[PDB]
Order: sequence, then structure tokens, then C-alpha cells
Amino acid sequence: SIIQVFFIAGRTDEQKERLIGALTDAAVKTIGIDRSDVRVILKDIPNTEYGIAGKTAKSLGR
Amino acid sequence: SIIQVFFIAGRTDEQKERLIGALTDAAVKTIGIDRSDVRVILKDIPNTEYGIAGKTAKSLG
Amino acid sequence: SIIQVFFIAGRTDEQKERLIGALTDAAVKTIGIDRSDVRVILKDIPNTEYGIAGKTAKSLGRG
Amino acid sequence: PNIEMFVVEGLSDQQKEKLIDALTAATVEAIDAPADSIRVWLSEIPAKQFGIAGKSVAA
Amino acid sequence: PNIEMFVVEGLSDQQKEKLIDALTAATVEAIDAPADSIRVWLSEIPAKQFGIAGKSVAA
Amino acid sequence: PNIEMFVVEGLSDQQKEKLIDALTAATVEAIDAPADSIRVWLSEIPAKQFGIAGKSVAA
Repeated sequence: SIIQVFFIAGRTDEQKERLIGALTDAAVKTIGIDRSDVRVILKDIPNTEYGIAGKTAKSLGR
Repeated sequence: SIIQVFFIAGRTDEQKERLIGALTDAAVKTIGIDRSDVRVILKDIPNTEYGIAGKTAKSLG
Repeated sequence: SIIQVFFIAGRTDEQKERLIGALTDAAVKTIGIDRSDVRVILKDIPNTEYGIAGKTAKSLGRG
Repeated sequence: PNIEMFVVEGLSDQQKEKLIDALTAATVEAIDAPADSIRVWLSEIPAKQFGIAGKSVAA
Repeated sequence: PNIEMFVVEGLSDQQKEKLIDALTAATVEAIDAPADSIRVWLSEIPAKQFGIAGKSVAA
Repeated sequence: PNIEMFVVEGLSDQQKEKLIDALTAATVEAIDAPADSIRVWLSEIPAKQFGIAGKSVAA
């Protein structure tokens, strides 16, 4: 019923709404719940605050 | 309006039930958000997976 | 102050004890916070419930 | 007893800090927990990042 | 990217596999994100701990 | 492994870097996870929205 997305910042506003609908429709497709109780929370994390292998996303080209 | 409480395992099922609507009403009051949309997720964490000052909730309490 | 770890199940509780300590130890060494304000939430996720590349962790041979 | 509230953006500074004591007293009250043990932090999600039935709050 | 989906406890391991796939596929094609970069975890909540409008799912 | 740390505002991009590095190293030597397998993100909270005992980090 609640989908939380953690992801690096920089995606278009229209990519963000394309995701919200795409993930809702995954749950409603696969589990068969009603889109009404689906909540999609998108957490933009800045590239200075997201790390992979101990390195900020920024130093990684991200 | 989604609420998620991280709390040590052991609380009674009535206490859990008591916690959901308690948090729900408090949000409806102060923010004016309809009960319709206040979701309350309760997560038990075993004592061996909860940390206070780098110590486990088992060895502390 | 609150650290939350999402990690595949299978580790010993003795290991989760080191993890809680080492993480808190790291967060007071670096940004000068008090130990007593740091909470570590450890959230194990079973093989069947964790996914990479659309495959479950069990099918990748992880837990 | 730690609590995280996901709230769509646009709340007052007065009513956010107001939300914190409310949510804290609710746990003290229900589960008999000491005040100095409950931490409440509000996560402020933009209207284009909060989805309801596949739609954004913006829409 | 990273997805944490909160679900109530009434799903089988096969449904759960089919859901990690579905969610992974949705991110791949709403956003042009590569699949092998998408980590999906299901946080299964007992029905007595999942609240909708002051009421547990169990109620 | 995946790590979310909730931090109050006021931290340097440079202090944020060494924290990611420190949170990562501690996870390597504790659960023997390779460092390139650990994803870290800091989810930063304004002092006015992070509450301790019903009152924000502003007092």
C-alpha cells in the first residue's frame, strides 16, 4: 500500500510522475489492491548526500 | 500523511491498537488531515536489532 | 542521529551487535554527536523479500 | 520509540513543531513510554513527490 | 534507485517474487534506470500494526 | 546493504562525505560486506522538524 523510493536527485518532474503512476499500477496489477490505498513517496537525495563504495554520488559522476 | 513508528518488540496488541488511532487523531487535530488519509505503520524491532548508544536493547533493557 | 540499515537476513546477532556499535562509533567520530542521541534501527529482509535486477536475493544465492 | 511522519510540503513552522508534541504525547499516553525516549522527526516531501492513486498532489 | 514497499502480511513467496519483478520493471520504464541498479525490499507489516484511519487492518 | 541516516541540518558537504565513508567502513568490518555493495544516503532534517521529547532541536 505504501511505496517509498530513495534515489539520486536530478530527475525531471515528469519522470517523477511517470514513476508514481508506474509503481501504483505495478501493485494494483500484481497484488490486486485498489489504487486508492496506494501511496508513493519519492525521496530525492542530493548527490553530495548519497554514497556508493564510501564515495559520494557526485565524485562518481552522479 | 503516513506515520511509521520504530519501536522495541514486546508491546501488547491492545497497546498497538491504542497507538494507531492515538497518532491518527493527533495528526487530524493539529494539521487538519482527514482520518481517511492517515496511515500508521508500526514496526517491532527485536532487542538484538535496536541500538542505544551503540549497545543492543537486549544488553541494556 | 538515527541510522537505519536495510540488509539481507542471515547474519548472527553477535554481528548485529558489532554493527550497532561500529555504526554509532563512526557517527560520533565524524560529526561530533553524543553517543546517547544515536539510535540504530536494524531491519533484516529475507531472501524472498529482497530483490536485485528484478530477481530475488535467494535466486542470486545471497542468503 | 522513534517516529517518522511523511508530510506533503506546505505546513507552517508553528504547526510543524506543534505536530511533534502531539505525536509524542500520543505514544507516552498509549504505550506508557517516557518522554525523553521518543524522538519525532518530520519528513517534508514536495507535492510532486507525494503520490495518491498514481497521481501527484500537484495534479 | 531503492524501493521499500510496505505490505500487509497476506502474500506468498511467489507473489512476492512477482512483485519485486513488477516494481523493478516499472522503474525501468517510467525512468530509464537500468534494472541491475534497482534494489527492492518488502517490509511486511502484521495486520495488527498497519493503521488506516485510526483502525487496524485487523479490525 | 543499504543505510539511511537521519541528520540535523548544519553539516558540511565535506562532513557529509566523511560520514558516508565512515558509515561504509563500519559496515565492511562489522558484517564483512564489500564496500562497493553498501549504499548510503543521508536524509537531512531541519532543526525545526526534528523533535526530542515533544520539542524541536530549536531548544
